[PDB]
Amino acid sequence: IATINPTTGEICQRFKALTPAEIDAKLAKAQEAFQAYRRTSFSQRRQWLENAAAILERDTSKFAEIMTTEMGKTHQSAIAEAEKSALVCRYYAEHGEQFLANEYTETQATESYVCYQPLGILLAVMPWNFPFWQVFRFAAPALMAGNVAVLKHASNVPQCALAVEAILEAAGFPEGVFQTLLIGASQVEQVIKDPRVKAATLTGSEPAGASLASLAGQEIKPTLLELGGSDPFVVFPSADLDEAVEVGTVARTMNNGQSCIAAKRFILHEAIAAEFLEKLHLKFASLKIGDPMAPETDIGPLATEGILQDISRQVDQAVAAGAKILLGGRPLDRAGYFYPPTILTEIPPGAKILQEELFAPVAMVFTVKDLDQAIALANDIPFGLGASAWTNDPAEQQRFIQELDAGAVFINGMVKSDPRLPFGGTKRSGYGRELGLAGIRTFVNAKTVWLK
Amino acid sequence: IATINPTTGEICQRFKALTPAEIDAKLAKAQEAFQAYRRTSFSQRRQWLENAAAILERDTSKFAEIMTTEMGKTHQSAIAEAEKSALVCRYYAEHGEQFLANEYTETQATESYVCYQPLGILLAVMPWNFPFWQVFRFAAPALMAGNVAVLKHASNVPQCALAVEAILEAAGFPEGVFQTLLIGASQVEQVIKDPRVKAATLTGSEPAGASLASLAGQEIKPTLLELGGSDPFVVFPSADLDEAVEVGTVARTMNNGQSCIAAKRFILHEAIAAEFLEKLHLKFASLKIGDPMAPETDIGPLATEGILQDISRQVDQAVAAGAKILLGGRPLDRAGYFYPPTILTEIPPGAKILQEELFAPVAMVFTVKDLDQAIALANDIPFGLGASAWTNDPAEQQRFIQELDAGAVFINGMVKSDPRLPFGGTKRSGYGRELGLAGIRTFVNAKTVWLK
Repeated sequence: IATINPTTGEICQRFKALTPAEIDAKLAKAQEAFQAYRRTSFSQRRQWLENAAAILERDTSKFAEIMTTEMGKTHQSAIAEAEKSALVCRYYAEHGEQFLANEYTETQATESYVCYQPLGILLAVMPWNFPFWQVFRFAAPALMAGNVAVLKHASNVPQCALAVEAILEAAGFPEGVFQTLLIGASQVEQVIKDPRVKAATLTGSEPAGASLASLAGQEIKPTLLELGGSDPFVVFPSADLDEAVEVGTVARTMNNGQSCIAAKRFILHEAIAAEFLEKLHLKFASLKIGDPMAPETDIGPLATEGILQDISRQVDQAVAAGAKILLGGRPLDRAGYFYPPTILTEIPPGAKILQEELFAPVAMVFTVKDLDQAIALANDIPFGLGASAWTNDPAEQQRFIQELDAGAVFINGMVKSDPRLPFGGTKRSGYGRELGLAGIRTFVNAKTVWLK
Repeated sequence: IATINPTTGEICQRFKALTPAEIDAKLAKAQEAFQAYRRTSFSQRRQWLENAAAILERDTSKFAEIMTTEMGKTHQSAIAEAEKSALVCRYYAEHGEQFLANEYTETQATESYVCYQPLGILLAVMPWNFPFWQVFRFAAPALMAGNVAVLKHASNVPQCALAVEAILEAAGFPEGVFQTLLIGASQVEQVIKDPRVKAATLTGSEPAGASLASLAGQEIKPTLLELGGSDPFVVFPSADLDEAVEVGTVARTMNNGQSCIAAKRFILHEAIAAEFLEKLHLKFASLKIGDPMAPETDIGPLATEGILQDISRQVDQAVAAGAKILLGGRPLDRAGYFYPPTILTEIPPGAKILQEELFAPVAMVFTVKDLDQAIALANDIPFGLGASAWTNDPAEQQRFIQELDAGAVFINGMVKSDPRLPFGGTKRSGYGRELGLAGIRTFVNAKTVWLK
């Protein structure tokens, strides 16, 4: 566990991992805190949640600086991330009570209904790519519902993880209601196996998700998994090509490419493919690469040396197999974990890269002849998180919405998460839904009540 | 896999298990069937589901005879089970389309909403205790939603398992939409690991549930688990004592005690305990034990020799530790796996039985002095399925409803499942909800759509 600045490669601060006894103590405190917290009114929970939003709104730039220092996303996008974190806090403050209200059903009972009560301690395992937003997206509905939470964050964002706890303390949430665990991957098993821990959620990669979900399953505990994707970005002949290029560039390259809902595979109808690809090539070519603290920077370094090594190998093996590099394709010769915007075309059938997630600003480009082929290619992956399609023909729009195998389908816009709408994957991208009503209903006991 | 009549102990019919190649062929057919079935209209699905209900309604007695022959529940309660199976078919026929309708939310999109689409092949692992109802409870919403299903039923109810598929065939559901797999427990792993299988649900016991859930977790697949319980039946001084004794007797002894929501632990306020216990004692002693095909029979045999051996040992060990037998407590000396209605009292603290499920008509009885003690004792188990409390004081009713740690709380009535209300457990009783809206929302892709 350490802050290692990906712009410079410099080790900034090291942190001591908790021992199992210290983890046990935090779980005991969480259990004690839950006994009182489950009895708090929504008014108190809402006050603390809104206080947390106000803290985020006031100090966005400082919090963003922590994110940029630890994991390399641009300071400007980290500001947006702090703002979005405040937004999901306000969303559940504003809707959470209504969302958990008794739902009555007529039977022969005098009263029969479902009510919603918290489960208890929730474990969250969160990733480094959106180190505030992913946490608040889970924490806001969790706390509004009356659960308490323990967070295991990525080992390379300890200052972010400590800051989230500090924000919630300053907001007024009682001690033990939210606790950051400075622990490594190997220490998560103890938490899942603890009898006081009632559920677990993980956002991240498949190996971590498979471990958490298998362990939780053995313990008869519910989970939600939000994993990776290789989202298609399909562009058809009636699209606004210039808008699709601009938005597609943002979708692939935002957060230095490190997003589960990045546009990763561009699927271009042959009628517009030459024009779109040239324009995409031009847009990628002029993105500004540099220090993520500088407001003009588009592309900072990748978050870790491991990510850099992995994308470099993935691209190298694709090229050796016969893929063409239209742009980029090689780590930059400078301090920090820098990889340039890259476009790969003519990828040979059966190349392994076709089935992998590219967690870096590297677009794969394909040409298709018609709607059926576009849909087939779009779905021909193990993942199924988001999908974007560009067309102004209503019949094509409806087929894309109906037939793209993803948890989210956006027509004429890039896939984005929004607190107002549920968000989650299908296939190997996971299961369960965050945000909207779903986010606060996932980890509650839906208790059926029947009164004669 | 075999029909062995628990009333006589005789082996009636043996069945060949499928090979892995045959399992694979069934999954290939299910996938092909799904590609067409996901395109069917709700009107077709509703027609076939209503046809299934009508088949169940016409031939209740014959289907009940299969249940009784294979697993020993009374023919009259098996008739009720067939009727309830028809009821849940009609429930989802009547509500399923509405329950899956697009839900719109205002954003800056021209259109933004969640729609609901099927996942694909669902695996269901079902238990012998409600061999029709448990299956139809899962199958009706699954099929109305456009999923296809493969069923691994308990190895001692193969004729029931085959009859369910036969009913769905006769109703008109296309081939491959529902398939019974005559396979054993060891063969389930192949199904969970098959890439075409997208989700799994299990009703039954913890070891089976832990296995299925852990394997599914490794494969990044969602699950629902409905496991055992040790439901409290709490009787307080303002209760209608005679109704509570009558209903409590039914709750503990229905289905020969073999129900996850049986009343298993009677928790009696000291003010009424002596009167209640004596009446409970006399009511239990009047139950008719014998041939489950006879309409007068209350108690048939337990379903298997293993269940008989297990409850016999549990009771014997409790007694050795110091528990008192008020009634019963030893296997009957007659053909068949018969165990008599039993009442245990004065169970020593720390006795292992206090933490176990008694899957037989064996009631544990406790006395408490106040509401706090009743709630504490009621919750002091690893399970959390149902709970029943008897009182006519509104403040007591509200505390019982709020504080009993269970997925269902019934006041002045026995816990029962009803298609109109969600049903499921908490703690070690599982997670997820069947029935009501929840039953049809569990295994669908909630797809967020955003259209510029």
